[PDB]
Amino acid sequence: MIVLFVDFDYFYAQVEEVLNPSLKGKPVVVCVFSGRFEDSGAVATANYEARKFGVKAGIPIVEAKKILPNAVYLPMRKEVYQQVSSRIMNLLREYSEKIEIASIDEAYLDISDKVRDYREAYNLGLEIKNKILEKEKITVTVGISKNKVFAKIAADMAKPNGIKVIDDEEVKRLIRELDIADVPGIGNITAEKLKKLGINKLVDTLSIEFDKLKGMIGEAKAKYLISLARDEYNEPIRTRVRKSIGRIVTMKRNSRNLEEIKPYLFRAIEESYYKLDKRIPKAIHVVAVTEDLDIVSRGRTFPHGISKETAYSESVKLLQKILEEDERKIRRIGVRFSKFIEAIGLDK
DNA sequence: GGGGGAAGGATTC
DNA sequence: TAGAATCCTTCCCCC
Ligand SMILES: Nc1ncnc2c1ncn2[C@H]1CC[C@@H](COP(=O)(O)OP(=O)(O)OP(=O)(O)O)O1
Ligand SMILES: [Ca+2]
Ligand SMILES: [Ca+2]
Repeated sequence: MIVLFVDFDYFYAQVEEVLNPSLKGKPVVVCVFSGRFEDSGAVATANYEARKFGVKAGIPIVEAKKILPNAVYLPMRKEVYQQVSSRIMNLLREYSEKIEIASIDEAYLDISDKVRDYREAYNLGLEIKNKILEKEKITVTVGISKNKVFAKIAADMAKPNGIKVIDDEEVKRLIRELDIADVPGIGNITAEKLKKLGINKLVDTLSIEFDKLKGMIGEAKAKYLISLARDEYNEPIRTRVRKSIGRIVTMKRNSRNLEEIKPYLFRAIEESYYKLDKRIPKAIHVVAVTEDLDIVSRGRTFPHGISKETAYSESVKLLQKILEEDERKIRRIGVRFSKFIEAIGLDK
């Protein structure tokens, strides 16, 4: 198998640059303004000019401005980025029918039927980069290898505006030398659980007792890492199906008052129904974010689709259930719909 | 901030 | 070698 992974560079900020070329060269910071107070909210993403100085996805807007007070701060326009994204994804389908859209700015292509070696792979990766730049004026990074995991790793090492092949030999090298923290699916919590077991590299997973590894990180991640370390990871390129659609809104103040919470919960419903488009959910979950930023969830599955009116009445009953079973104050409130009428995937 | 999947407990066959 | 499928909420990751 030969996988070609495409990752659009600093995507949201780059789209803003395309729509407003005067922004080119300047630090651009795309933000999610929460509405609590002035510049409350977080950075969604920043271009490389901003990131260079430490302004990155996840930091408070307040903190970003301390670092770069003169950067351009823009509100996230997801609808806009989604349309640009859709156009680029359509362009990629012209290079392979075996395509996996992993997110708004990431897609895997199985080009095993298209190319014979990694030299032609690299060439095809150049063609794709060139095509996206000419049609949309978007630069991307291409990662190429024998599977999805290493194709992603290649892109991670080569971004931005890059292209990298990790051949069979380099795959073996990385198994020995790559910090296991840099493997997709291993976040800070898993990395620390692993380090306490003495696993720092993929190769280390093969010598540790399996039940020790499993007990610590779960059977799934254990098997996953071992399959990688054995150079036997194979996961096919498959069409991802949206399984849930929702919205969580931040309230003006923390609250356990049903009447004060209701309007926010109802706005989340309205937005969520808009997003659903033609999808009809059979399941609804109310999701509360507590004052200490914990997450509490209660849901219901119906043997039928949920009308907006049923969503309204059920959501209150579910929020009442949360209020009863958790004494903490609620900071954010929202709703998530799933179990869509009519096929495989499409719900949870 | 949205959203997917696995962990782990409970249920039921 | 081994309860195991399934449903539910929490946990963890990532984009
Ligand atoms: N707190 C948050 N709020 C909203 N969206 C967030 C977020 N944290 C992350 N995201 C989302 C929004 C953007 C994305 C950030 O992840 P990458 O850095 O992988 O994507 P890109 O921006 O293209 O940078 P490049 O790929 O060139 O490194 O995740
Ligand atoms: Ca990207
Ligand atoms: Ca990591």
